[PDB]
Amino acid sequence: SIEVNKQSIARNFGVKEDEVIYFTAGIDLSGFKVIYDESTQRAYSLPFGIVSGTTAISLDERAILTHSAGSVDLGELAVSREEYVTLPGSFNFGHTINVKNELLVHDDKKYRWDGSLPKVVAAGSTPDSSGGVGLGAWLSVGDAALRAELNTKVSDGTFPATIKYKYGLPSVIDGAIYRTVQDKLDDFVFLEDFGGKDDAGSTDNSIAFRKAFASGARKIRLRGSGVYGMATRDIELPAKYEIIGNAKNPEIKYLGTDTSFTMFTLTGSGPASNQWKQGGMFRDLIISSDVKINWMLGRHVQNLDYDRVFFYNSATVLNNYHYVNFTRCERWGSAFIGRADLNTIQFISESPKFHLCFSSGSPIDVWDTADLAITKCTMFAGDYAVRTRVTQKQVTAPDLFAGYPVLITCSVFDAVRGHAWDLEGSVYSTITGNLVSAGRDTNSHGAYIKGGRSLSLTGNVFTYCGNYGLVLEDVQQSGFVGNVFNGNKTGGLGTLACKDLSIVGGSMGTTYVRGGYYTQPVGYSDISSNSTGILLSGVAFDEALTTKVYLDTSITTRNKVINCSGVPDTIARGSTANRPANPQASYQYYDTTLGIPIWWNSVSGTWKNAAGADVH
Amino acid sequence: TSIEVNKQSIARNFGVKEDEVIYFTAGIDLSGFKVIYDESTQRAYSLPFGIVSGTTAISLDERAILTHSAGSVDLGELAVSREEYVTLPGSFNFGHTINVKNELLVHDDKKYRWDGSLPKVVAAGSTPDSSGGVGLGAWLSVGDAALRAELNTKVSDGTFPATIKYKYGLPSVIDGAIYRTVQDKLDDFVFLEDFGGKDDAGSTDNSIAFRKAFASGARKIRLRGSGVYGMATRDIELPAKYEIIGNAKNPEIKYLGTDTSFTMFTLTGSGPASNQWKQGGMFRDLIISSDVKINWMLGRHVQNLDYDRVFFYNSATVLNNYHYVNFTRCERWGSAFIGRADLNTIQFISESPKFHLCFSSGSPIDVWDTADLAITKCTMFAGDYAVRTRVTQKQVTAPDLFAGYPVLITCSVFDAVRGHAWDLEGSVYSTITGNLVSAGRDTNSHGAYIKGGRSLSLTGNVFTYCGNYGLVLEDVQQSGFVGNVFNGNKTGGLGTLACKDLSIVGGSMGTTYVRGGYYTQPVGYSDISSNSTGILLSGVAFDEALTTKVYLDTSITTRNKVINCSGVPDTIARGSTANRPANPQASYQYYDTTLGIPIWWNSVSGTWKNAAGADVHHH
Amino acid sequence: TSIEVNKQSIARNFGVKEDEVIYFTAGIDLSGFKVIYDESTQRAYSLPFGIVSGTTAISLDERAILTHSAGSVDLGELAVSREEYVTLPGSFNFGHTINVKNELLVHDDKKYRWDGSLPKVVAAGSTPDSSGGVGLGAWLSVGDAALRAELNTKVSDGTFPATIKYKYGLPSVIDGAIYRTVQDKLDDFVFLEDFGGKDDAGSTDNSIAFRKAFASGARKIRLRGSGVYGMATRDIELPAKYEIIGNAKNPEIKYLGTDTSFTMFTLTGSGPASNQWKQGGMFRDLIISSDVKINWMLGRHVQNLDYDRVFFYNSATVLNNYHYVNFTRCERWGSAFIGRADLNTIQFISESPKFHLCFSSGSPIDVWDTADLAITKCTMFAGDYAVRTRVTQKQVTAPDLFAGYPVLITCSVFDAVRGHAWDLEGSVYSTITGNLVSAGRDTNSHGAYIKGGRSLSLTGNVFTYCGNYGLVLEDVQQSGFVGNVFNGNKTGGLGTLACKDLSIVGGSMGTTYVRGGYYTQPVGYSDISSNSTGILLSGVAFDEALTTKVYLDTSITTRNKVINCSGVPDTIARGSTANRPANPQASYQYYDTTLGIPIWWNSVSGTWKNAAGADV
Ligand SMILES: [Cl-]
Ligand SMILES: [Cl-]
Ligand SMILES: [Cl-]
Ligand SMILES: [Cl-]
Ligand SMILES: [Cl-]
Ligand SMILES: [Cl-]
Ligand SMILES: [Mg+2]
Ligand code: NA
Ligand code: NA
Ligand code: NA
Repeated sequence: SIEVNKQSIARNFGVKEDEVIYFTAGIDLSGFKVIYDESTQRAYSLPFGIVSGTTAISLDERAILTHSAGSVDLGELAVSREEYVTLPGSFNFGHTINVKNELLVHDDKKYRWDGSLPKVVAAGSTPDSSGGVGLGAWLSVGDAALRAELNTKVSDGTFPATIKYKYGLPSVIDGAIYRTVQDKLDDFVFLEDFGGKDDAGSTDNSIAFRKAFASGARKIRLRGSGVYGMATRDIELPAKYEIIGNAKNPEIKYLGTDTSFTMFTLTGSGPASNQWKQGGMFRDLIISSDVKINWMLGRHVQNLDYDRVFFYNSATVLNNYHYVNFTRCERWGSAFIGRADLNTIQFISESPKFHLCFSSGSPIDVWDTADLAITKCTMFAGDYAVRTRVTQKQVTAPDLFAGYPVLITCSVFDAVRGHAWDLEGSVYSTITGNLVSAGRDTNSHGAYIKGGRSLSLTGNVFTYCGNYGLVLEDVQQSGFVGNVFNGNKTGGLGTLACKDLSIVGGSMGTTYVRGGYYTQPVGYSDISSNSTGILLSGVAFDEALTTKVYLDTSITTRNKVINCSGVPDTIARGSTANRPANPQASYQYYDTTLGIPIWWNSVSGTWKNAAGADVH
Repeated sequence: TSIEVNKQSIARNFGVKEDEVIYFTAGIDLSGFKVIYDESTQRAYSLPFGIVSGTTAISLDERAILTHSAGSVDLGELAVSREEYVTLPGSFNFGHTINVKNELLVHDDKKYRWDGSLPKVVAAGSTPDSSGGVGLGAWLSVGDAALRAELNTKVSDGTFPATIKYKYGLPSVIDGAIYRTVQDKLDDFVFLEDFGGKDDAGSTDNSIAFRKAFASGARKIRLRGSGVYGMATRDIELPAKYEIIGNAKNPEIKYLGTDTSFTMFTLTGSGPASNQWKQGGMFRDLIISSDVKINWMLGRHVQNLDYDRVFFYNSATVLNNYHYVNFTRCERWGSAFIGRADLNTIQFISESPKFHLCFSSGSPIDVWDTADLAITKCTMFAGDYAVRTRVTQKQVTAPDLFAGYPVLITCSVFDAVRGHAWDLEGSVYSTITGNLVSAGRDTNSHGAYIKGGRSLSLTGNVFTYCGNYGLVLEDVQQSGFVGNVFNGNKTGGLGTLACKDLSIVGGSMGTTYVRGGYYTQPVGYSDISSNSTGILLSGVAFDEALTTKVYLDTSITTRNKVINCSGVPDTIARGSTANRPANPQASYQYYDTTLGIPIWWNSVSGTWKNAAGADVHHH
Repeated sequence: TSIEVNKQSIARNFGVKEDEVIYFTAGIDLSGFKVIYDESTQRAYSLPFGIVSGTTAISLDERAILTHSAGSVDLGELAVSREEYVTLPGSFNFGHTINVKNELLVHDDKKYRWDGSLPKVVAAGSTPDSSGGVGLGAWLSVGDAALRAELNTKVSDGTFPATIKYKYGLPSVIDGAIYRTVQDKLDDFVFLEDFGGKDDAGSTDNSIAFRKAFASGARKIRLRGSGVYGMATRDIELPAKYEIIGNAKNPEIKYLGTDTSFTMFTLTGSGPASNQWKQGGMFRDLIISSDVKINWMLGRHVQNLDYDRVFFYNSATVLNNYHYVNFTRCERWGSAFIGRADLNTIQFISESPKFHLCFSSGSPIDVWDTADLAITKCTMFAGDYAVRTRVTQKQVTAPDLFAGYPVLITCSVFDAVRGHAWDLEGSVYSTITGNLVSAGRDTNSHGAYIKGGRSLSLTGNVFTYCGNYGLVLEDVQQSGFVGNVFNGNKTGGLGTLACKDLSIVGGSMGTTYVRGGYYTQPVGYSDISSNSTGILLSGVAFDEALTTKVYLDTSITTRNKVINCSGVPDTIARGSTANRPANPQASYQYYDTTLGIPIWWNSVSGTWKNAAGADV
């Protein structure tokens, strides 16, 4: 019966029986709310835009209702009103869609087709394999689909890029732009983002660094407070890295037993300045190893920084390096090794600098390096503190000597087993205001300069050293003013084969201050009596010193003492044959052949005695 | 039976039994049934649970309120609770009346119900917002299309982060941790990118991004990129206490134009007094660059500025009336520091620009009217000069004799500078200690030149391979020069012009022929124009091969005197009988060139005697 | 028939054709039909697609399990997959029995289906959580109301960030990047605000926020705000290796009360030994302040503390038994540093407080029993004094003669201090180089005062316009003073009291009348009480206008001796026969005032000779 069918259709759409009609080519649609196609057995809501007299024309399988007025897609209107038919079966069985309001199930979720009809779906299809999802293709419909899509997006990583973010909302801030939460979160990189974990050896964080750097990331932070094990050697750093610890809590640590293991490399492409790789910063972290390693190897590099780094058994090795700063670092069993033989052009490295560092058992060993500078540092114990060497050495006339400057200022060197300073090839150096107490364990000088030229060593204190406080060997044309040499085992200041040095002011002796000293037996000694041009002026010697000065001050040596306490001013004296050849006017000479003083008279051009008589 | 057929199709619709559907009729017992039908309205509604036997139907209105024996029930309300709805034929656009709570009206392919009082009339061309809004007591959206559109809107319009509650550490419960929003937590940091910044090499004007970020109240601003942030709008005023942080020295803030008068940033106090100086801030870990030479920052009436790990390229820093500025771990290429004080109309002095651990190439430091410039542990290479000081007000009035200010230069290296490494005018109370200077070769200039100096100390420096003298002092007085080395300079080691009361002690002069460069220095110390007085040389170790070790007039009236300088005569007391000193110290020894003998002043006899103790003739 | 009619009604509901609906009857061929009807339960169900011809029906139970000749199918499960549901009468609160997977039961205007064993009896008064829970195998929410409510709860209850998966760089696929959660990524950083901190000027007690933040294990804590964070609970103990980071020096951590005994933070080791010292941390980029004077931090038994770009106001730092502490780029206003060591019951010493690039006004540095205080590149203005050192344990036993410690003061400026710039007691091995001092004018005090000094060097400093002497040395021995300038001081340049064996070399004294302030200095160098010995002046350039250049007893027994100081006579060896030196070097020259002649020593004969060679 048509009446009962119209009636149950009315119940479905929530309308009145009076308001339903069968499509019939020639009816006045006006007034009806729902139309029924008896051929397809589908019902459709009618557009509110229906005027009396508009009569049917043709109603097709696509539910396109052609009437007198114009035409209407009843399927499209049905989607608009969320009035759907869920087809039997599924994408897997396949089916054909003819109307915009037909749904097809895939995996317990429904889809409608937004493209051209009819749409045939072959058996074994999925929405993706049959047009994909989007405007003009498959669009998901309904509860199950929305739930799955939300669960999937939240759980698969895609959600943060779909959330728009703007700084300061809900406040409207002039100039703030829309970004995504993904973008904003990506403003920072932690090692953890690349699988890093401070789990004390379970994770190989070497690979996390490698991957992080390969992504283009440069500034990498450590979240943890524990030990990040490193197990793959020779990770190459990118130019201008910055690795940031969590407030000096976490360690980047090698936990193995291979002393050849190296954590990181930094490598330029060749020896010239345009080939040096730009370094970066390590800060606020511990670099450590249970065995001694060279933790980083830099070759052909410039502008490296380490700030607030704690190094444990981890030596830094650089070869052909240019400007490196260690600031506020703590170095335990962790040497600095600088070389330049890879610089095949000039055979030089430049400016390793240490500021506000503390070191224990951590020597600084630089060869063929210009302008090593150490300022406001404390170095404790170790075999030695500072060593310099020159491996070129062999000069060609008119050059007479090869070497480089160090600058060492207001630093403390204490309880070093050997020399605090073992400086070979020191040229134009300035060494000012330091405290040195070293060498006791090996009966070594506190400081030893072998091969020095044109340098200044000013205002330093050498105390309680294992031999001399300071020994100068093969040093020329250099100044030593205001230095104190106290309580040293064998002597204060010693020279060997030096030439043209000034030793001015300061003081030598023993002051017996609580905390350690020897009774120093010698002040200044030219130990092998073979220096010339050594000038001592104004030095305050402790009267109790057994030997204040040992120095040959005979007339041809050019060695001379003036106003040094407990030592006479050098007197020109000698035999008649050793009278000077070109004396200044009124020159006074004590003639040991005659046993009298004599004076050079420049007008007569003769030596005379005190009574005015010519001698000779 | 048509009633029965209708009852049946309704039972199918609700999933109930056929006999559980009842028509409304006044008086009928409602117990047991599940669904009631209104024959007038032609609507069905689920009945509420628990209608006990005896309850009889009384009335049912167009709003689907059912009245019965034991009370009443809003069947529209019940239907909403069970998500049992009717979608009316219209839309908000054609207009409709809403009579019951479970009727839905379509707006833009989405459904809404009315949560207000009923009936609800809706004129054509209405919307949920125009007809009472959306929320409790008004329109509430219902169903799939609505929820999908609202979620899409929410997620895409920026409001979502503020709705997500966040607490640090969850799901762990951390004592003291508070609830915030994701929005809040994300806003804890500001990147230039948040205000439109982009390192796209000139497409974006990042000057505006800085201006907008600062105006928001942001102070600490980070750069995310590794490329070039182009700057195209001049004179962006910095707030007090900014911090601009680059991405590990990778990105550049760069001027790409051709106007050499462009300036990126200004920092400007409100006047010249200390409580009016604007508090500066920090630039760190980045490159400040320009293709043409510019003054990239101009500070006027400012205090407490820091630059740390900044690489400057063609970018000069210009400050006028400034107080305490630090450059630390900077790399300065073609990038001058220019300090002035004429805007300080109170004292006309600026204070304490300080450089530490810097490397400079072609980047002079040029300060006028500035007290306590300090350079420590720095390297300066090339350039026209490295350090220049000047005093504008060379205007003193007696009893004042001189005007100037101190510099402190310590353990720094100045190398291959084309002119003077140090060009110091008006240098007073300065300390210059432990430095290396090799400068002036390209222009035949002194390594260092002090013109107008008072009461200063220059100690333990090395001047080597300089283009004229290592160091020249002109109009310097009451100053000490101890332990300095002067090696292999073109013309001489140390020179004086019109100086007074200087001590030159120790150190050494000569040439040591070290591989890397030197001249054969022909002169040690020279009083170049023979017009200085009170110049005291003591204990200086001269290379014997020096042609002229000392050039100095040591006659009695000059007060110039030499003692223990190798290869140089000591200044001896000597002269004619007429020139015997008038008030000699006790036992004074004088070589009398008239007599050709030494004589001694005896303070007891009050006479000059020879060595035999006889008085010499003396009127 | 009514069966025909019911089938038609059902067909409309499912959107199928009338002949595609079938009643379950045992034995029927099921193929071809789309919907089946159970006439007993009066429920309809979609049939699964593709039942093959000849598949005959066996049974259909109250669970809607359809058993047939080829197998069985759960039509309830299929209904769920197609979102074809029945909403039961009633609710969880009234109770019900669930028999089929596609039955829904309402609770709180939301629907649930049962995913567990059927049937499921729900007792009256139930809720989903009370009647089995929500999740797989239990209750599962269905539909619009439920989903809306669940979305609102999940965003608002704090659990959402941990549910959102995150990976760095998406949608780009970055090798090595791992999945984390948004919660994890946000938790990478800690602000004080996360623990309730607020810069609301006293309303919030931020002391407690810090306590809670550190108790969580967090170490690096950031301040978001630019205002005042009030602190109201005293003695918050810092963890080891904290880092507190201000917002670019804008915010203040401030005490707003009136109790001068209030202390913000403590850092406390477990005892005096090196393995018991607590590792400190960093404060940076912030203001520490109080309206009344307080000791804002108290450190006891501590090592490795840093303060960088901190502005201190009325806030003294007090450390007792401390080892290595750095203040860099700090501004100190009315904010003393107080260093002590009496809590070190082992050695009674503290070590290496260091100041670099600091500015201070009215903020003295007062350290007792402390080795190696170092001040470099600093400026100190005003205050009662700038730098003070003291020794508590002054008494010594033979062979010790003296107790004290080094200070290192380099290239720093001390100006307009009311009393002494430097008040140094027990100064041993100190190096004081390249400083500028102008102090004491307000109290007629010396610019610098060293009382008890040994084996130290003071080089290349300038002392100008001080309130008495530029520098006074009292009880100083075996020390060097080279290249210093003493200008324009009220009473004198350099003074000594009870000293022994000092060298004073070069530099200059006088007044240069430079605009900006000076006195007319009346005295150069003075041995003020005429009781020092072994004082050696060499090469000092004195202003000719000085009224008294040198005040010093240079008689033969005092070992005091002047050479080449302008305007001062050179010291001549002279005196009575009784005071002739015993056994001096050969040809030593002495003016014998008893005989009124010079005489020369002949070492071999052990006799004095006159200039004619005769014994005297
Ligand atoms: Cl990062
Ligand atoms: Cl690699
Ligand atoms: Cl003569
Ligand atoms: Cl602006
Ligand atoms: Cl006499
Ligand atoms: Cl606590
Ligand atoms: Mg129906
Ligand atoms: Na290796
Ligand atoms: Na307290
Ligand atoms: Na007295």
